[PDB]
Amino acid sequence: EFITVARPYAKAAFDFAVEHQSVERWQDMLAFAAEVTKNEQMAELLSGALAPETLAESFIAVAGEQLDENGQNLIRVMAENGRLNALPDVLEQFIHLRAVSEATAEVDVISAAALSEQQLAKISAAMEKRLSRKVKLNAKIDKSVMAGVIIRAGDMVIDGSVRGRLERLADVL
Amino acid sequence: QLNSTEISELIKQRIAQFNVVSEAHNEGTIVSVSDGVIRIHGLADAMQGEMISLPGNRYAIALNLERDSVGAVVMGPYADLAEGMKVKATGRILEVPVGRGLLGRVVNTLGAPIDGKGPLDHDGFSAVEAIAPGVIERQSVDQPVQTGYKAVDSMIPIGRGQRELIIGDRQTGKTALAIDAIINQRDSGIKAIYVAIGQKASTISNVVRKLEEHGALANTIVVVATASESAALQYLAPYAGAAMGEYFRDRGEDALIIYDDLSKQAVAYRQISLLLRRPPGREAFPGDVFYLHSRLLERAARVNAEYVEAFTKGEVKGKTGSLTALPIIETQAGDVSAFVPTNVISITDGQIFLETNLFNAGIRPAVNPGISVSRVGGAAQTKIMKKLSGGIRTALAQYRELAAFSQFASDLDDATRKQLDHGQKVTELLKQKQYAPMSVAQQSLVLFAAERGYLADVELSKIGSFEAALLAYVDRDHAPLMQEINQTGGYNDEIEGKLKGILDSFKATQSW
Amino acid sequence: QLNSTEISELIKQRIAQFNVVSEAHNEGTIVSVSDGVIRIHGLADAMQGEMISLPGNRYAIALNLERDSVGAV
Amino acid sequence: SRLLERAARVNAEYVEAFTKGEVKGKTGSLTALPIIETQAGDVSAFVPTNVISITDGQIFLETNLFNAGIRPAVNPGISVSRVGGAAQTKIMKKLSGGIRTALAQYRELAAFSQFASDLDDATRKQLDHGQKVTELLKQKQYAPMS
Amino acid sequence: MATGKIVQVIGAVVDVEFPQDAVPRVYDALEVQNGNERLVLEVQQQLGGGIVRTIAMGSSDGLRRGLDVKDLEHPIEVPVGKATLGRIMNVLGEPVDMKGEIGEEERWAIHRAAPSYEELSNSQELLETGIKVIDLMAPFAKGGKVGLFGGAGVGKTVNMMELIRNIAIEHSGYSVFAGVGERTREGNDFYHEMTDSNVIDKVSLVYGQMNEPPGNRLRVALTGLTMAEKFRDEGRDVLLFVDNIYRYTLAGTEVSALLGRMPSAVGYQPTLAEEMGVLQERITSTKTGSITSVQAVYVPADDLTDPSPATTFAHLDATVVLSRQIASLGIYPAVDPLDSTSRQLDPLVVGQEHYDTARGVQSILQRYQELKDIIAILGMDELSEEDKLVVARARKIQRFLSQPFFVAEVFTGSPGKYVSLKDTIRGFKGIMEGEYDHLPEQAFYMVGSIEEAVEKAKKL
Amino acid sequence: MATGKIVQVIGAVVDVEFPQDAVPRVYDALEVQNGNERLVLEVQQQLGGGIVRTIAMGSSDGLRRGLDVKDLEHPIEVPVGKATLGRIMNVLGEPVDMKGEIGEEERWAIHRAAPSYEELSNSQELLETGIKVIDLMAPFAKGGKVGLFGGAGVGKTVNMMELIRNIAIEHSGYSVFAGVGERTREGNDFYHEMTDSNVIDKVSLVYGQMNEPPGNRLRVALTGLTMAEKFRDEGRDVLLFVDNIYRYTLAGTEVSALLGRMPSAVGYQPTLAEEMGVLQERITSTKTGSITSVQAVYVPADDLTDPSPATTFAHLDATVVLSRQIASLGIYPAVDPLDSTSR
Amino acid sequence: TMAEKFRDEGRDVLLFVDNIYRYTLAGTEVSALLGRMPSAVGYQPTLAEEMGVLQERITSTKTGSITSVQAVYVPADDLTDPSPATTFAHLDATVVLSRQIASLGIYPAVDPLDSTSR
Amino acid sequence: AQAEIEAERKRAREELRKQVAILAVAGAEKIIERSVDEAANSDIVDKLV
Amino acid sequence: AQAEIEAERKRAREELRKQVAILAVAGAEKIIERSVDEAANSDIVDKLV
Ligand SMILES: Nc1ncnc2c1ncn2[C@@H]1O[C@H](COP(=O)(O)OP(=O)(O)OP(=O)(O)O)[C@@H](O)[C@H]1O
Ligand SMILES: Nc1ncnc2c1ncn2[C@@H]1O[C@H](COP(=O)(O)OP(=O)(O)O)[C@@H](O)[C@H]1O
Ligand SMILES: Nc1ncnc2c1ncn2[C@@H]1O[C@H](COP(=O)(O)OP(=O)(O)O)[C@@H](O)[C@H]1O
Ligand SMILES: [Mg+2]
Ligand SMILES: [Mg+2]
Repeated sequence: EFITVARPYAKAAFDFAVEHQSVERWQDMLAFAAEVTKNEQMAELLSGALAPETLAESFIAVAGEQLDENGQNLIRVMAENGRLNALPDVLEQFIHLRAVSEATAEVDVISAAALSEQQLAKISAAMEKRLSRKVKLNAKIDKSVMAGVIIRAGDMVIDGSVRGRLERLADVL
Repeated sequence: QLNSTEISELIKQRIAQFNVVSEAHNEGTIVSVSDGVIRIHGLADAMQGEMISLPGNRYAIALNLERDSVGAVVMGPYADLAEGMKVKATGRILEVPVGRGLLGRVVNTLGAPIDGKGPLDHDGFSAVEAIAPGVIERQSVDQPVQTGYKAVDSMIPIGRGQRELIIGDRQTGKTALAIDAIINQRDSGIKAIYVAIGQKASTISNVVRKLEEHGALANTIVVVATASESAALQYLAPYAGAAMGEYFRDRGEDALIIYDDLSKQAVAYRQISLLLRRPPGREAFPGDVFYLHSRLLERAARVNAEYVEAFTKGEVKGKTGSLTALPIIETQAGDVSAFVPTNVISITDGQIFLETNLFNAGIRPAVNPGISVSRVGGAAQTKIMKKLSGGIRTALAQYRELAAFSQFASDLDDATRKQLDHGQKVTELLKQKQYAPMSVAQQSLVLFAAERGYLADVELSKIGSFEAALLAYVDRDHAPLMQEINQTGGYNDEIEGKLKGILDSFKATQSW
Repeated sequence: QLNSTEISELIKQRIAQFNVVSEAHNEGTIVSVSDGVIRIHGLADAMQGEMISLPGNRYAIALNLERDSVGAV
Repeated sequence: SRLLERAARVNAEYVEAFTKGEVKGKTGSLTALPIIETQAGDVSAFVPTNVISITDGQIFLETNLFNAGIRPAVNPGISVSRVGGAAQTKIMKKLSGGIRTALAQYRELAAFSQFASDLDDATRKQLDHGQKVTELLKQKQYAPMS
Repeated sequence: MATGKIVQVIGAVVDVEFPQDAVPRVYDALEVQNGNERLVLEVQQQLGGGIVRTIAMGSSDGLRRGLDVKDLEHPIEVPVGKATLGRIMNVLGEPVDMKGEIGEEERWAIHRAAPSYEELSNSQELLETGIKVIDLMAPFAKGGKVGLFGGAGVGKTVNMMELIRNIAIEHSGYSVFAGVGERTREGNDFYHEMTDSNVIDKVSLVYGQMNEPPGNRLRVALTGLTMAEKFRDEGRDVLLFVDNIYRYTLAGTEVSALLGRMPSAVGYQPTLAEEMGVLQERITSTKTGSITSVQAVYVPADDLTDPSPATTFAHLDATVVLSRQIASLGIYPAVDPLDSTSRQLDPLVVGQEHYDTARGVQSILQRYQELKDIIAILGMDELSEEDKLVVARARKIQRFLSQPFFVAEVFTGSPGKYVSLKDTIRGFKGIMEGEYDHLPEQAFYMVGSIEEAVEKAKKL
Repeated sequence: MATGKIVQVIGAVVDVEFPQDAVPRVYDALEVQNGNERLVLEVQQQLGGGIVRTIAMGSSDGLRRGLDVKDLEHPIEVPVGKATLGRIMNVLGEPVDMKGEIGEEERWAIHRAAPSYEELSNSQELLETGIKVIDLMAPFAKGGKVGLFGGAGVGKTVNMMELIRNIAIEHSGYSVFAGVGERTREGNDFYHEMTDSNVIDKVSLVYGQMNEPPGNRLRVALTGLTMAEKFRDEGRDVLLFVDNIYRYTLAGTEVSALLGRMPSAVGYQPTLAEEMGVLQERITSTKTGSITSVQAVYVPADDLTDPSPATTFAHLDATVVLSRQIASLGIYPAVDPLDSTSR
Repeated sequence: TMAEKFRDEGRDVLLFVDNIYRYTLAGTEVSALLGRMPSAVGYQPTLAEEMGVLQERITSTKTGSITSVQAVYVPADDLTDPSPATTFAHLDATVVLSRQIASLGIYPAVDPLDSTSR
Repeated sequence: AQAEIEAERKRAREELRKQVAILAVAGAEKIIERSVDEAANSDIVDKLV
Repeated sequence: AQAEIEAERKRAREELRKQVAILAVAGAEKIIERSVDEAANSDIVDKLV
């Protein structure tokens, strides 16, 4: 795992994208590179001890949909350091940074069944009061909850599932 | 137990009092598990020294707050943990229960009772890693702690707020001397604490049976981290014991604490340190192993009346609080100059050096004069003991060197022949049986008998029977004097004459 | 997995144009300072044993010409 | 260890099964004599510790004896064989016990040797007997004895 | 179904990658086909995401990356009970005596928690070994631990063989022998000595040989402990023989160095004292039964100060000290009577008669050790007439506490003798008091009870 | 305005991240709100990317990641001058007595360079201490270093008190007592014995004792020294007592290990002889005043070759040995005249 | 190499090497920079191979003979330092000088209790 | 005392088999905000012993 | 002896209570799983939100 190596590159890419008003394009560009990083043949090439320069050129070629500023520079700098396998994380970090500056939170909700869209809108407005961000709910239908909902807002979690209450009662006994 | 309605009403009360609502909590995932250390991902608001709650009603202590993970040590069996389990951050820096209510109960490092007798009744919690009283908040040590051993109480007086190192090779009566000090504390204001670090469970079972048998258990807290428990529990135990003792210290009472094998705490801290990749030092012990023992032992202190008055917010006025520590250190072949021994000797205010070749020769307790000292000294000692005992230590050391010379010199001067007899009798007199603590009056009159020559005819032999008969005679007739001596400890020419009259009457009229 | 003295705004400068060697080879920037040892970034023109001039009136001795940085005292 | 544990005596059934007949009754054997070099006679080193732990016995050759002229400079009593007499002809096994006791007594009474003519004649007869046994063990290279 | 794939092999250490949902917990046993052989792996660490770091129990040769790994969702688990008696097994509980399958009824995992201090049973019932010097100078109770300290070649292994025989056809209780770091020659000699002496049917043998990977040698002590704990649960008073603790600590050092843990004081592993505690804390008596134990401890280079013997001393209740000087004199067992000790040697548990006999023997031998140099310089005819008697009585004591073992017969041809504690006390108490001042010294050498001494003198 | 963020906490070592341009310098002091109490961090290294590695002058427990850190633009600063006489302070220049507050007019940074070569006094002079044994067998150079080697019970404290008295009454100087890495009991009883002798009015005390985190035990000696330097600038002759310099060395070793530097000859830090010289070079005579120093020294394992004694003895000008035999003879001061030495 | 050329011409040659230890020391100085983990007392892992690759080719053959005298410095007078200890096996006659005997002034300061020959 | 407590537990266990029927409904009705469905008893008695 | 018999009485009472707890909470789990409706689930969610 290489969160720690991806942090500098993500921060540099984002801090550059706001100097040139193209965060939205950079995100899709990094997502394209992160997908090319996963291929079975390309992952065999990245493991191979080619010279950083020719390995970078062998990586530029498979992605022409890329700015001069973005691909031909970021990919080369990451190749000189041998960091290209970090791209899937440089993406996620980038997204996160964006969500930070845009004052947004990707709250996740989990339930045994669909919510009434009044429950869910109340959840949105209430989390937006609990936090200080525009929330973006996404639901999951997990049956083991059976009733109630889990609201996860990053490291904070609120558990109202009947299974959670049952197992807590199990440990009050 | 036929009243199963008791079981149904217990369960009904548990169901009724169950709180149905839920609250927000901060949560992380276990990413790695090895050798007792876990790495946690998440817990942005974890704080260094916090208690993290694992699935299974046990805790880990967050020691490393790295940039993207929390390195914590599990307090208990780790092996069932796995990557992907989720942990919750408690808002608490490492706590332990404290108070009178756990006085007389057996608990582990986290204050959970391993005694079986139900839950504790503490009052509040105390932070384990606390800070000692400052330079201006302390007071001089000038009150006695009696260990009940003639050798220590005469030669090496211990004061309330002193730190005396019990140091010696393996199997020389260190644990015995410590638990006999605890048992003596029964019927004194001093509350006792025994912290066993790395001890095998059979030793702890024996210790608790002997504490309850001699009735000392109702006075004392027993803190257990057995040889098989995780090193985190062994490393962090003495600090829990120190907090439980400091509760009493801060209220203007007296406590005494024994740390059994601080050398095993240093080994457990070395293990936990190396497992976190921290750089090593002189013998692989981490760099701050001194600051491990120091910041523990400096909490043992006597605090002045203004400190306890301000701490307790005016509820106690005249009292001075104290906590007395007796750390135990195990040396190898008596090399005092080892690393951890010479650190702890540089920390404490004295040492009771126990010599193995005296112990095997039946000299029990095997305290070695000369090399053992109390730097607080006679200020702690009671006046009668200070008067009687002044010579005994130097007399014994010079007797030992003279008796070393003697083996090569038969047919020797008749002047040294008497010093070398009187030393051999005093060295024979100062040993005593395993669980027999002796009060200040009993020790005082035995030492008066030894110092004022009343032995020299009985100097033959059977001096043990003489000592037992003398105690039983004085207990039969002159108990009002034993009472005066035990209550006041004072010494007068009138008391000197009384003691002369006692030994004159004993020697003429009784047998042994 | 460890970093190698490549940091956010230097990566950003390389992002602006990869061939930053179009700038002067004559100078660089301090990147770290620890116990009298210094790490410098840039100085493509530096040669081992060279006197490097610091702000104020001070000198450092270039001991290491590594892949991307100069180590000096 | 997995090198040295390959030196073994093997019973007749293993030989008969391995060779699929063609040999019967006979036992196979491989005997290993590893050599180790120590730095200034220290045994507490790593590789000496391992190999001393693995093998069935040790022959300790010492330079203080070799210089004095005791060649081969085997140091008895510090040197052990855990096989003992089981690997000796019964004549050797019979005769060796008095050699062992004579050298053990010589080693115990060795200290007094620097003050020989302070001693009693009874111990003196043991001291100068142990010297004569030590002198008798000395032997020239390339002259094996039957 | 198998779901892991091998991703590294470096010596005995193998890394296996699993799907993020199914990662094996610590100490789980994985299984892989090393060609036609079946290799199990023990999970040591969960490092990183989905990767698992393991030690191979069999040899690691022939493994290749990408092999499929099946995870058995249990730790290494072994057969236990009566079915084990008189079999030889390895660490995995697989037979190696070629007598076919074990024919088990139950299996237990080798990793488990020790008894709590509340479950322990305080006991003082002394064991009665057949050995004079050990019964007299170092008595030990049920549930206690005994360490046979000494160098190489002093008789630890044959002393343990004698103990197994005496506590298997005099007192008919079961026994378990865990040979950690065994020498195959000595293990075969042990197997044939026990099969020839008819005791094989009351001993359960586990061997981890010296030519096996480190963790395979390490786990074996836990396998033998797990069998002794099964026999304890049935109410027996079992006796567990550990053939060398020093090689257990060495196997721990090796395993810890392979995993790349940072080493300790003398290169030993950091976990040294916790491994020793996890081993020795399971060996205790309980309210239902008891495990007594005797452990051979090799002291390297003749110092009791390095971490291994220094760390095992904390757990023993009795320590016997063997010396090659006494053995080279020709006295067996070569116990040093002055340096061997016990926690249970005090009047309150052994009685005043036993305590006084032991202290008198030690005093006589100490006085003789004093007189030895006066005898050497002056000669014996200068000693005083009471010292000329201490000399003879000490010399006869020093003979009488040698003894012929039943298992040493193949070394000496003479038959062995079993001596009750009553006869031992009676003999020493008689000798010290001068009842046998008329017998030669050689009348006491290599005899059983004092009756054999008087009868040999009558023959001599 | 706070500008930094805590990024790591590992024991007493704290890493904090600043904007790329606002990075603190090497010995600057930062501070944090650790709950209610403020905590001071002393920077030790500048790592790449704005990260700065510091050591906490206090208890590290309770620190979260992401806490706001405020960058003070100067090193640790302590009060100096007459105002500090008779008080007790810790490393940070805060009263740990309870007499209230220090009315100092001025504050000085504890870090600075030693006197320049042209600034040293072009003369050599003796210090008349007034004690026969010391004045005869081991004279004091004005501006020299002196070692005290005796044990306990030998009257060391009474020697220090007599020196404190004489340097004030007969001469016209003051004194600073820096107790680094020693028992709290002894500092408490020493304070009581100095106030029971009317010398407390003439000495300024600074304490970092054994119960203190490593950074306090490291920097307390520099706090004491920078007060002695403020007395020097006023034109006086000053005495500086260091209650155990071996503990200054040992706390430097602990901090070095915490920072992760490679171990030197016997495990000591690689910077030992520099860390020692940076202290001992400020104790010199100058052509405005002078600081003389009396330093209690402890020799590990009684080894005069160990790197710590070997580095300390390079600086000492005189050496006074205290012996219990001379005290058993009832002779005070118990100075051993045969081993006492002065160059 | 020059000694080997004179050997292959069929001659017999004298080779004097004035301090062989410096060859291994220069290898130690370089070794860490080449990225090789240090060994027993700092020396390169390849100490014994680096020494044997030089020492084994300075030998007499059936076409010619090389007689050679090597000085072998021993650091800190420690005869058990890895470099002396691994050098001793290569030679045929080893003369061991000692500082104690030289302090007597008895030159040549040979220790006769340590010097030997094949 | 061992034989006394053994028969005391044996007697208790039968009555606890009655009590557990009630207590399982108590534990269900406590944690959902509209109370549990009547005559669902067949599944509870399938759990009960 | 009486104190040890009291310890065994505590042990047996706790073991029985634990067995009935485990059975009762599994029973409550199966009751709640069968005995549910959307009006109760909505009511639970509306108490949460
Ligand atoms: N005063 C005494 N009289 C008689 N026996 C004693 C006395 N003191 C100790 N013993 C006995 O000596 C043995 C060792 O005592 P103890 O357990 O205190 O030693 P230890 O040094 O604490 O042991 P270890 O160092 O192994 O932990 C015990 O069997 C104890 O009963
Ligand atoms: N009682 C005895 N009688 C005869 N020989 C013995 C006796 N005890 C030990 N030995 C000899 O010692 C040798 C090895 O003893 P062993 O028990 O293996 O020592 P260690 O403790 O080193 O394993 C055996 O070959 C045997 O000949
Ligand atoms: N100059 C002196 N005159 C008389 N007595 C002295 C003198 N110096 C020391 N002493 C005696 O020696 C004792 C030593 O005690 P103390 O000073 O506390 O030792 P330390 O300071 O080394 O702990 C003093 O209490 C005092 O009794
Ligand atoms: Mg003990
Ligand atoms: Mg053996």
